[PDB]
Amino acid sequence: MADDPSAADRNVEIWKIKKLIKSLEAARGNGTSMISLIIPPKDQISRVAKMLADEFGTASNIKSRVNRLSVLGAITSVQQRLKLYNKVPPNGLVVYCGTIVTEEGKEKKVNIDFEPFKPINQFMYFCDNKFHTEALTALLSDLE
Repeated sequence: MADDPSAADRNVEIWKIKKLIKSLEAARGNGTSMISLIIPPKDQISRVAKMLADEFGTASNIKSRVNRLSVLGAITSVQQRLKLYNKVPPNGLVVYCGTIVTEEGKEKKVNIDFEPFKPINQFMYFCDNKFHTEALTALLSDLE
């Protein structure tokens, strides 16, 4: 009972974003590392892929291959995505890459990338062992 086929993307981000930040913050598992990058209109796709490129070479210094493979594997997975959207959208291109496993011993490959309904403040970095979502938990909190 939706409205339009293409417009669906609009109504989606609505309940998709709110549930996203609510899910990520809940995401838990062994010692892993997630990825959270955003390409706002006040920046260039080269900047995001640039600041990440450096974080990669330094991530290989990690003692625990687990995290290293989580930070590097995610950076490369997303890096290939940004190269697809050479253009910088206003809603900011968000990207999520990580792997969380529950007590059941089942891993979960985090793969998400799309343009939300709200604009992105600016270039934001992600933290290890925790999802980085300020503009998300903020906006959704303010508006609703």
